[PDB]
Parts: sequence; structure tokens; C-alpha cells
Amino acid sequence: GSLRVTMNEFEYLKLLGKGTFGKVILVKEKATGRYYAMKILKKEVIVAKDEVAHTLTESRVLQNSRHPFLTALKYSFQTHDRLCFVMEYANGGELFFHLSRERVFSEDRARFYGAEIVSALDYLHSEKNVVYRDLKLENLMLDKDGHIKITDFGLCKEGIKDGATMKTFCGTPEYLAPEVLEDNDYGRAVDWWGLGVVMYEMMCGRLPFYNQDHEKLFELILMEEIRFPRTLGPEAKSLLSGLLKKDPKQRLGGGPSDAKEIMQHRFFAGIVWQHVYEKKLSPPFKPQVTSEVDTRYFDEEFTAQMITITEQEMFRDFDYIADWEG
Ligand SMILES: C[C@@H]1CC(=O)Nc2ncnc(N3CCC(c4nc(-c5ccc(F)c(C(F)(F)F)c5)cn4CCN4CCCC4)CC3)c21
Repeated sequence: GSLRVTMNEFEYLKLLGKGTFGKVILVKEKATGRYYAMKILKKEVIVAKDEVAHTLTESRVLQNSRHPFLTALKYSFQTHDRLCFVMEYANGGELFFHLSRERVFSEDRARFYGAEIVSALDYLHSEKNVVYRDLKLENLMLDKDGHIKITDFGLCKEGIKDGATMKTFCGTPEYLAPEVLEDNDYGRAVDWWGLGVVMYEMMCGRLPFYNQDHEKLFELILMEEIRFPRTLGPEAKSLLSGLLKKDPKQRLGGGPSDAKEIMQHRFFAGIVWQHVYEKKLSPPFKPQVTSEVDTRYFDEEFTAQMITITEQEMFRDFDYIADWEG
């Protein structure tokens, strides 16, 4: 008999996040003593907000992908009223928690993270024919060793081989690529724009383009030549200007060699790309967690809270059990 996963096979320990569509809880599988982050989604709030397409895209990408820097789905199962994603638990918390406190990262620290993101995106593009589209600091986490985890696969576009184009208008206003705003028919190069915004935020301490009014913010993305700090070297200014070229064709990685264009840039000199993949590169920060229940790198606004528990043909191919252990 096939391994069946249900809610009662988990101990519900800590609230990590909570919102409109549901909540994230730190869980332990009773049978194995292993810890996971269960994302519980209210079937009604997904159905009501027209997020079914996104949820299923997330489940499909999660089932079909395996990379060290992509968050891994252990189990996905459902009740009459709930959608459950049993995710690999990232003990290092959100990268925003870490950058919000350090203000800036060293060139060497952003180098290490950017190379891991490059590895993951090269894989989605070259191997899986998937365009990620939602690369922002908000979707980056750290595992227990200090390696990057990219999360949130709902905004993915599948079946994109070669110079293939997309039409959807999605992403976080602040991270949206020029081509996306110009409402064109954009390609895989939107992920490299994303890489530039995140690495700028990393090495600089602020977004390259910001204004509270959406109209004005867009104009900066569309026109402003990126400002830089005096402490930042030239290689990093090149990479940033490179990924932040307004024209996807001009942009570093916008060419037919895709990620190879970025991997060869001077900022990445000396790195062995097969080693980036292999976690052979030593992390610049080691999360200082004492146990898996140590939620020091998580928001107290959720952790301190007490956990309280709050059509069918649509979520057909949702269920999953991974073939891997742990
Ligand atoms: C499942 C996820 C991904 C993974 O594979 N492993 C993992 N390991 C450890 N923690 C994880 N969590 C911790 C909680 C965090 C969060 N979600 C909401 C949250 C908000 C609204 C919602 F509707 C949901 C929902 F999707 F669960 F419904 C969660 C609020 N928060 C905290 C606040 N930050 C979010 C961005 C800015 C600050 C998301 C990341 C994960």
C-alpha cells in the first residue's frame, strides 16, 4: 500500500507566517521525528480569489523540480477544506530578516548568494523550460547551513524553450522588469533583471528603484541609470548595470547562451559552476540555530501567537509523496 499523508501524522509546533490564504506552521512528522514547514491553504480563499491557476502551477513546478537551491516539496495532500504543502524546513529564515539587520552584505556574501540563485535559475530555464518571474528578496530563504532556498513557484511560466515569449502581467511592482512594464511579449531574461534587483539590495542596502507612488517608481525602472556606493567595486557595478539594462536583448543573460552570459562575467571570476551546484562553496554565514524548533530567524509577530485551527476535481494532480528521505 502507497504511503498516505494526512494532517494527524504531524505535530503543530510554531506559527511562522499567517495571512488571507492561510498559514505556515513548523511541524514534526510523528513517525520519523523530522521537521517541515507546512503551508496550509484554505480551499475557499484560493477558489474565491482566482488563485487556483497559481496554486496548481506551484504544485506542478514543486513536483517536477529538484535543485539544491529550490525549495523542495516532501508531501502535498488535501482535506475537503484544506491544501497542504509539506515543505523542506529552511531554519535560516528569510534572507530579508538577515539583510534588514545587517543593512548590507559584503561583495563576497552577495557573490555566494547570487551564484546559488544563478545555479537555480539556469536549471529552471535550461532543464525545465520554466521562467520563474517572481525573483525578489521576499522569496529567498536560508537553509540550516546558510545556503539559499528560492520559494514561491506560483508565478512560474512552464513550456518556455529557447527565445519563447510570455504575456502575463505579474510580479512585485518594485521588482518588475522594464519589458514587463512596457507590456511587450517578454522572455526568460526577466529572471536576470530579478537577479540584478536582489544583488543590488544585497551589496547596496536599498532597492535600485523606489517611490511610494507606482507611476513614478516605473519611470525610474524605465529610465534612471542606477546610482551606486563609493565602497562598491567596479566588477559589482558592471554586474548590476549589466543585469539592470532596460533592454532584455542588451541585458546580461538576455542572449542565447542565457545564464552562461552571467556565469562568465568578471564579478564571478574564479567560481567553478559545477561546485556552486555541489554546495562545495562554504557559506559566508552559518545560521546559529540550536535545534529545529529554534525560530530565532523568524518573525516574533507569528512565533509568539498560539496555534488555533480556523470544487474537488480542480485540485486533481495536487497530491504528492517524494521519493527521497529526510
Ligand atoms: C513554507 C516556506 C517555504 C519553504 O519551502 N520552507 C519554509 N521553511 C521555513 N519557513 C517558511 N516560511 C516561514 C513563514 C513565511 C511567511 N509566510 C507568510 C504568509 C503570509 C500570507 C499568507 F497568505 C501565507 C500563506 F501562504 F501561508 F497562506 C503566509 C508570512 N510569513 C512571514 C512574514 N514574511 C513573508 C514575506 C514578508 C515577511 C514564509 C516562509 C517556509
